Amino acid sequence: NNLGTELDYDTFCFYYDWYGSEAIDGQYRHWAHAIAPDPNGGSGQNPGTIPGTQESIASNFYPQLGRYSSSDPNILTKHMDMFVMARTGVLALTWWNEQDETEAKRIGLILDAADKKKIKVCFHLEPYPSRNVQNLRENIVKLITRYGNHPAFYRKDGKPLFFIYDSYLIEPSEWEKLLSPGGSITIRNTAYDALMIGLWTSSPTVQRPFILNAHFDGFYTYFAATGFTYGSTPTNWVSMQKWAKENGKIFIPSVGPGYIDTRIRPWNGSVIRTRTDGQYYDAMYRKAIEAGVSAISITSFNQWHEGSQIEPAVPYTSSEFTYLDYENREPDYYLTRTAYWVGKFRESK
Ligand SMILES: Cc1cc(=O)oc2cc(O[C@H]3O[C@H](CO)[C@@H](O)[C@H](O[C@H]4O[C@H](CO)[C@@H](O)[C@H](O)[C@@H]4O)[C@@H]3O)ccc12
Repeated sequence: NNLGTELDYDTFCFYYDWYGSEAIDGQYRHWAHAIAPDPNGGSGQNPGTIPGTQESIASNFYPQLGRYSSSDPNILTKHMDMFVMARTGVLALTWWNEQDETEAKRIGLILDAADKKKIKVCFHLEPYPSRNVQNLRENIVKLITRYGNHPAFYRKDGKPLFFIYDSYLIEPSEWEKLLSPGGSITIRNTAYDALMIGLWTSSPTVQRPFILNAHFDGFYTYFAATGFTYGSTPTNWVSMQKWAKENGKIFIPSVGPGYIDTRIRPWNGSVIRTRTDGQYYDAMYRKAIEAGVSAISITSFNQWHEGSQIEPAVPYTSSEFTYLDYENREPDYYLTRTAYWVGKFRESK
């Protein structure tokens, strides 16, 4: 079929599975959240907490689905239908290395739900305690062994793909051991080989030799807030793509619809990026496409604390907070606008 509605499997949408309810988790996990002290506010701060009540959740927006559980199979079905609406073929699942049965259950539920809609799943490997290339190898082996035969497990030209958040916190001399074909614990040419996509943060002077010396297959930028880093400044994307092409690397710029995290970081207003009825998202997505990249990542499906979510949000005013909402747009606007941009992306692939 050639309907212009099909999923795109070079479009990766960052997905968070850390939400709970008192009932599916024993607590409205993540809907309740600590408020961060101001790093420039001095000692003795008592910033308090957001209790995750109906009235007061840890977001500047309010989900259409309410204070949902990421383990609720009925929520997961709805989320996969939202991915289908957005045409986002790959769910890039945040992975925290919790090593508990509830994590294992949730990952299985997500894979199963995704497969029903032909969605694929890859892992976004977060920075967990004592993360290093040896335990990262062991965890890559574990993920590929546990999930690699699941029909929803993502592969690109036969290889799994991992996004590695905060990769720059591990020295290239360590990465080389894992990612050079000659590295002492290499995954190259093994059953556990994968496309490893590192987080490009700062200037090319630093990031170019890092990516080469660490033997990453590519890089992404994550941040939805334009100008937060060099990498998340879209005017740099043409140049970053040129360098990627010259060096055989895969650039997967990250685009998002806005940013606001001031419920949890009241002092962080400088990072706010207003949605302007979709114009911010449009501008950022257009820059990614114009850069001529082969793949795009979306920050985020549902990072509600960041205010970067494309998941449907609704107007809500409670006794505790007046939430932002999608304004003149309907709750599903960012899903349907994602589908629009996926179509434009596919037209120039
Ligand atoms: C200021 C700011 C701007 C922006 O564009 O994006 C972010 C993102 C932040 O962190 C989110 O994304 C990370 C990558 O997936 C993830 O590691 C973060 O979660 C972890 O850190 C937070 C504290 O920042 C912690 O509460 C959570 O339990 C994790 O340990 C988060 O999802 C932060 C700031 C931004």
